[PDB]
Amino acid sequence: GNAAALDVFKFLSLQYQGKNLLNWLTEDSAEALQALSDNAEQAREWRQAFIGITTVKGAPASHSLAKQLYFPLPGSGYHLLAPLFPTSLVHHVHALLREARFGDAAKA
RNA sequence: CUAAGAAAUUCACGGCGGGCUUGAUGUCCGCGUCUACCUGGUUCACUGCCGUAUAGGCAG
Repeated sequence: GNAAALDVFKFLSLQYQGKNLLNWLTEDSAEALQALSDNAEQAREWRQAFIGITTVKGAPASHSLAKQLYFPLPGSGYHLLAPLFPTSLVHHVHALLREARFGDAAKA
């Protein structure tokens, strides 16, 4: 996003990822009436942000500086392959640091 | 039909003054190297044999 992605990201991250349901399959799993149970007519005008908080745009696109390539199919024409940069895999391999290069158990 | 396809790093400059590395020392002691072979393979142009053109007396 922009340079304003430090606070709202940590605010949005914790509620969806990290729930604590492991113990029971029967007890306190059939609950649906433990809400606040308020009225629906009182908050009509200024609660306009329930639906637009998630829905970003789609439109699958590439760019003219985006590294596109042709790959020959067996006995046939081509598929145009547009590779992307793996952020998560480079981040996982950036745990080349603490366990291997100059973490504590390695330098010991 | 290629992580495709593109690209000017550049200008200038004082490294420098001085200096005690010393002193001493047991390398010794022993020893069986042997047998055989063809350089009879192409391993520098050493003063006294009348003329490239197809031509002329080599008791080397």
